[PDB]
Amino acid sequence: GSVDFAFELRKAQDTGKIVMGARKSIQYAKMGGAKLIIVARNARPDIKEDIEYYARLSGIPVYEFEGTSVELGTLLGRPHTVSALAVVDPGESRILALGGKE
Repeated sequence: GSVDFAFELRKAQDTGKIVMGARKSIQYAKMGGAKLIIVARNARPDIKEDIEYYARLSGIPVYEFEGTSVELGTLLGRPHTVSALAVVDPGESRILALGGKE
């Protein structure tokens, strides 16, 4: 329902904690220390399938971002292309409403 997403990411990184990176998102999904993991649809197939498969069995919901790694990186505040990010603490932001189970 016209989910902004931008305000939720900046509020989650300022109040809570956000772990940006393709390889770091797999390590957090392996042990099970993340609330919500967001993956970019324009990222690599092996990166998206490894994070989704490892997050499914551990018990962490995944949200497919409606855009690209360039827009996700520019939106978070980093000049590099972000393929995947692991949200450990939501805090004040309503990031769990975008794809945190229904």
